[PDB]
Amino acid sequence: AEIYNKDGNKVDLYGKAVGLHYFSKGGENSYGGNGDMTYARLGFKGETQINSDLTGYGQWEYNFQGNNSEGADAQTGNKTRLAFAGLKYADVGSFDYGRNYGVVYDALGYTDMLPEFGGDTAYSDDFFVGRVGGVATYRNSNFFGLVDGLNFAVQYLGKNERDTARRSNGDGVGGSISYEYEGFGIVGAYGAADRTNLQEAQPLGNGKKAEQWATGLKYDANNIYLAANYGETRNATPITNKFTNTSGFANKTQDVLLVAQYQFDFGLRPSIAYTKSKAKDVEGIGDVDLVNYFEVGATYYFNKNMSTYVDYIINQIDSDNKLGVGSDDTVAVGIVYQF
Amino acid sequence: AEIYNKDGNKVDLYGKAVGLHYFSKGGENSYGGNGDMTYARLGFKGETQINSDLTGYGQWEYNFQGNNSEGADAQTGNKTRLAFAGLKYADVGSFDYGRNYGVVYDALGYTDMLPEFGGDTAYSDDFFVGRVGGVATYRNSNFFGLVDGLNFAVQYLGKNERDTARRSNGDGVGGSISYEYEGFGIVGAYGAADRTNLQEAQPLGNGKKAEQWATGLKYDANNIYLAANYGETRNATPITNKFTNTSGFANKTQDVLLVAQYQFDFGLRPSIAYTKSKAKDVEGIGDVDLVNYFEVGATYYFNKNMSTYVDYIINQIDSDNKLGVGSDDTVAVGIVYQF
Amino acid sequence: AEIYNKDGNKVDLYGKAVGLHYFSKGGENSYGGNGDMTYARLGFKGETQINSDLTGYGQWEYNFQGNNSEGADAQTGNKTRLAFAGLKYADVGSFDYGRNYGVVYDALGYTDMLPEFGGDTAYSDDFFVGRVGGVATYRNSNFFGLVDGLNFAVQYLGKNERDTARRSNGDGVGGSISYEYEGFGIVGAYGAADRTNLQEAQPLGNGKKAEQWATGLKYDANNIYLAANYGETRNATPITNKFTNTSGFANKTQDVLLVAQYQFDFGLRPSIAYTKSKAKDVEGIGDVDLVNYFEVGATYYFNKNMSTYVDYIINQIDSDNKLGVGSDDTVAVGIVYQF
Ligand SMILES: [Br-]
Ligand SMILES: [Br-]
Ligand SMILES: [Br-]
Ligand SMILES: [Br-]
Ligand SMILES: [Br-]
Ligand SMILES: [Br-]
Ligand SMILES: [Br-]
Ligand SMILES: [Br-]
Ligand SMILES: [Br-]
Repeated sequence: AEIYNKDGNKVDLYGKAVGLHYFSKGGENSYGGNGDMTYARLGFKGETQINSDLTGYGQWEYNFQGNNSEGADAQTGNKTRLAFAGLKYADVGSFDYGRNYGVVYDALGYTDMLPEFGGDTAYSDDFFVGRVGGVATYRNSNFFGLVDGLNFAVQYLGKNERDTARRSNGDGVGGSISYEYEGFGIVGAYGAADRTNLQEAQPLGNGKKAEQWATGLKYDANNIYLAANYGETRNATPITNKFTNTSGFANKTQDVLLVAQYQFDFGLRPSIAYTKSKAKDVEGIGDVDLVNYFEVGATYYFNKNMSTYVDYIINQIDSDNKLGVGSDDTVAVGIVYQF
Repeated sequence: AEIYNKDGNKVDLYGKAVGLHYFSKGGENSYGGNGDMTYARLGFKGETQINSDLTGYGQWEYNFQGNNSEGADAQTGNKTRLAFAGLKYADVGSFDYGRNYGVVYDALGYTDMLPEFGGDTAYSDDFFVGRVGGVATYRNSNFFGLVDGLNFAVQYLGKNERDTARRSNGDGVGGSISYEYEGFGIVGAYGAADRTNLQEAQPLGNGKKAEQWATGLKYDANNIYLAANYGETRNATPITNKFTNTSGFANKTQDVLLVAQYQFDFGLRPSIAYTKSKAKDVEGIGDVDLVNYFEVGATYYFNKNMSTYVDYIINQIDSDNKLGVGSDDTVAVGIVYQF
Repeated sequence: AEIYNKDGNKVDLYGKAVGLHYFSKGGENSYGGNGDMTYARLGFKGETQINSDLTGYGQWEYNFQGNNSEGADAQTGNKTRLAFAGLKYADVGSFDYGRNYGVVYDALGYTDMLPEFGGDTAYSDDFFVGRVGGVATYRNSNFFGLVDGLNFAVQYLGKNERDTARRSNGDGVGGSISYEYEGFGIVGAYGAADRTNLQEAQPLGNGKKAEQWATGLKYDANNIYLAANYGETRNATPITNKFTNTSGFANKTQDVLLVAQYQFDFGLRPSIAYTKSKAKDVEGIGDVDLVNYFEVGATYYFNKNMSTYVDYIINQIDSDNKLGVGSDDTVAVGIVYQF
């Protein structure tokens, strides 16, 4: 909630407390796991009027896990999700630097709209598909003011030489283009980047460059939300083989995600969805699925501050998946206070 | 401090900075330890009017330790203490889920009122006696509106299969009942829960179920505060033997806690107390004390934002306690800014 | 931003999001390193009117690193920087206890004014030169009201027996005196403290007492800022030898730091600086430099909420420094949103 506007600056300290429990059969061979998954968020989002053609802004957001004891495990799952600052200059564009959303998420955002799950391909610290560190992002709305509805972005991703290959990346460049009109939206995004010597020393994966792309289509108007994403990747999508205790990236994946939702006046928002990501040319296994489910779920909004929800993952992953991916369904039930 | 009310929601971001030092003789064989114990708290507490019969609410609260260097020990003692959200429906009751106070703390709260120490039996992540993860809590004030002063609660505790037996728990159920009138209060609470295979593989403890109960009596009115708790436990109270480098739970404990306090108009709040928890049927030791002291202490309130305090623990634990429990007294001196 | 004043208390929750990147040649043999260094800060600062001669106050401030993945490295560089509470009584002085600035920083503060780097001798958890835990600090402005411009302080540092010698300290006492008038300022500060048995078991260092002192001169007025610090140390300044994989403290250091800055009306603030700390009588090496550079940098302030900056470290450290200290220059470029 905007707790502060004076002079020319408004600051919004914000958060949520999310009482959350997953129900699976027993969580080891499941999709989401089983048990308490309670967490909270806290952040600030700020914007200052420097002059009439120029604003400056910043954002930070942290995740606190609520499902750890107060002993030595207390920090498990705690992390900063965003931290960046930027300037936006009238007709010219915005420029921000920090930990932000990777630019292909401009497409994956179309379907990442389920109450609890969804967005399975938007991995954190995975080049351009999710949140990631060290990106410079330029964004332009309405093509310099000359074409209403036509937007684009470019993003420079700095090398992050980390101790895990899963969380590292080389230097890279990505971009996105979107056009909206009378409720319809279409988007494409693509990015490529160098892979580190660590990522390459691993078994799964082969190549010195990583590539991700996705297109998105969506209808959003008259209480209806429909959206579809299609995407591929090379040497980008992290994957593990749990039988040989093995890990790396899938040389190839192709991905589809569909979502349909309606929002009633009284506050019920039903959702259905479908998602499948299939890895290909995986060293030692061949073609294999990483994600494959239908979803049914719903969110009840009491108001802008309070919601409850249920999310049910009908998992079509099969019982002999050669990487060991989980076969059982998961339900999540949620109660959220936010401000 | 309420930093935000608008529409129908009020949010209180809150905290304290607590300059705190313990004085013992040398801290190894003491009650509280010796040295700097500075810390801060930060949280939000929120409540939204959904309609005239229904409110939604949430709370989060974190502890930052102020007595760690800025190097690799910097996270020591940092943790989320609370994180939950709920709804409260008029005459019907409240329901919240998340990390919250266990329901037998509804009784132990009577005596957990000392400036620095006290509440020795309200262990964190120990079934129903302190803060704990994965509880669903229902609470009813004034018996549906039909009996002023008569309150009750029930709590469902979900299994937390953690890597330490100290911080794990099985599934369980607990409850409390209280009646207050013209300044007097009486309360009882009880809970039981399954113990994990980890808790059971340990030496101290025997049984596949954990049980805790306590009653409370208190007088609170005319600047006087008097309160008394009595409690027992089986396979619930965590305990260590420091000679054999051994740990587990005490098959039995019985506990007493008494407190007397007066609050002067000018801001001095003197306190005296007594506490003893005795473990029984402990494998290899027999009956032994875990806690045994008198306390004298006082808090000076300058106003609702500033206090200072001293707390002195006259430790009756004896010099040959067979678990090694500390024999020396501890003094704490404190300076607190809070908002 | 002051988000809260009512009754007699005002609370300022505050922070910044700092998009930050370092450019060195390749970061291993450099001054600052290379890559993303994004971070955020968050804190509260509060002050309550207890009466007309007495205020109470508190402060907490945390650092969140923005350059870590969301996996297991997520906590790297996260820490509390300050946490203390105190009272200030009219003409008599202030007294605070907690994690605060060590008192010789009252002198080193004169030159710690560069956009990104600078203040190389104000080490964290290093007795009196930087931030440190367990200090009681008394401060007096204007000599009890009797001498405008003449200020002083005394600080008691409690032993911190930590697991690293780098972050530990013995008991100690330090102080500072300053006089300002018509834009000029002069300051001296000194402190000494016992060293732990851990600090002494290390190779580099010899002695059971640690000592730090510095004087400061500064001119600050008419948009001009000039300042100079001189300082020495014994058994205080932490140092590593990277060839023998060795660490400890330098028995002796002498240090100089100079800064010149001008602030234009339109918001450009150019800076130049020079810094050299030379360690002496180092076991096995003799006399050697720890820090030696010129700096050129500038900060552009759009307003009180937004800035950008560049900081360039022309490193005079030489290519065969016997401890291995880095020889290459570093540039930092920064974009800061703050409130
Ligand atoms: Br937690
Ligand atoms: Br992820
Ligand atoms: Br990051
Ligand atoms: Br700390
Ligand atoms: Br505890
Ligand atoms: Br928890
Ligand atoms: Br980060
Ligand atoms: Br440091
Ligand atoms: Br500290």
